[PDB]
Amino acid sequence: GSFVEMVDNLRGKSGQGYYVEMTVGSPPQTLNILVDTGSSNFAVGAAPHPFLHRYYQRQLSSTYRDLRKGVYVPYTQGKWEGELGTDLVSIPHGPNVTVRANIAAITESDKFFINGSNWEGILGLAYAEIARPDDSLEPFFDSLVKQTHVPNLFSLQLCGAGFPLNQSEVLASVGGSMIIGGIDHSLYTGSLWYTPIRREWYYEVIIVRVEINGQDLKMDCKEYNYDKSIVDSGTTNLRLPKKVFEAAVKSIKAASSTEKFPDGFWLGEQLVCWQAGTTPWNIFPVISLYLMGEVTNQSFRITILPQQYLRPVEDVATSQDDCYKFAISQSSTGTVMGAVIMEGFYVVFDRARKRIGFAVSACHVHDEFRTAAVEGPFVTLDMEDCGYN
Ligand SMILES: CC(C)C[C@H](NC(=O)[C@@H]1CC(=O)NCCCCCCOC(=O)N[C@@H](C(C)C)C(=O)N1)[C@@H](O)C[C@@H](C)C(=O)N[C@H](C(=O)NCc1ccccc1)C(C)C
Repeated sequence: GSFVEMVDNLRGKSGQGYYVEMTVGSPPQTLNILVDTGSSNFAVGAAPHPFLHRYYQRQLSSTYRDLRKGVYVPYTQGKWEGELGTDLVSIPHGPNVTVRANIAAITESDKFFINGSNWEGILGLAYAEIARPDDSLEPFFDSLVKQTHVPNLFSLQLCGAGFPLNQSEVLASVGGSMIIGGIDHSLYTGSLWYTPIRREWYYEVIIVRVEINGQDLKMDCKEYNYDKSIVDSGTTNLRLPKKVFEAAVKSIKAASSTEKFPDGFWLGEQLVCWQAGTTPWNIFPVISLYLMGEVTNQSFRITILPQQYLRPVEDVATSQDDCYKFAISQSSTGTVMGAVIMEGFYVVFDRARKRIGFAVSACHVHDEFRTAAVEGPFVTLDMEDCGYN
């Protein structure tokens, strides 16, 4: 019904990511672990580093176990190298349990640890399939479901402040909430629609239709799923395949033509500024992603406002304007429904019934004229075709 215990246990923003607190080893070594549903490794910093305020100190853990096996790991933008082992892990603000899970002690890394982010590790919530080195390194959530009773399911509620926050605010703020082994009704409104999980590797879903201000982008759906479509809390923007992305931008551009912006902006690089609280939320279009449903020939949709795709950043010269960056970029690796999009809903990663939940988050940013949404059902056909093989 509601797990008040775990509510608000997240912290951060779509920028650097939303992390949760965990203790590694004996005695407990508190560490803020970045919540990433797009990976499967549990890797914490295990050495001193420019951007780490504290790290994993095996020499001091009485239960640390060496596996004399290393691990290299590349990321769409980054990569770390570490030494595989095991230790006792616990989630302070989570189910009351202690589980032994594989911990990849990051000993060397390039462009991975974000400066200021405030998290020293990453929790790969995905499936073995994508784990490194091989699919035999039992992801953490599995160890958890195997060693305890905790239902095999977790939900996510990421909250974007809607405005830029300073490192002080981040710390003393409620990024979001990750409910371990349950669904807390207080985090969402409306019904909760479900889309099937294609293959249990990444958290893969299938998109069947895409609209901009209601105008069907009208593309062969496969293109939307080109390569694959995933729900990855570790990615910030809404990554879209070139052919699509390009169509999307042509639309978003056209719908906001009353105002023109530099190419830089549309290419997610530079920001756009507006006088304090005068941002034209209304001249920008809403994006509606149609996801496959569980009932044959039936689909539902999620709709986001520009308060989701226009990412808040600090003023060019930290003043009084309100600025953002277009947060939709092309992807050579398919579609990535990242942090932003997620910020618009309460997602139930129900691994058990192999399906992902989507509800309107009780904490998504909006105005009094438009609200995000999860509406359904819709009679569409041959959606299995939208799939990519
Ligand atoms: C802390 C951070 C480094 C975590 C990773 N995030 C990333 O790599 C994200 C992906 C993305 O599209 N974000 C959209 C916002 C763009 C903003 C503009 C700036 O973006 C950037 O240039 N870089 C970063 C930011 C955070 C600094 C970033 O955003 N990269 C994580 O999500 C990793 C995922 C995406 C990943 O790549 N997982 C592996 C994978 O899928 N690998 C496939 C592969 C195999 C062989 C070669 C290449 C890839 C898996 C095995 C663990």
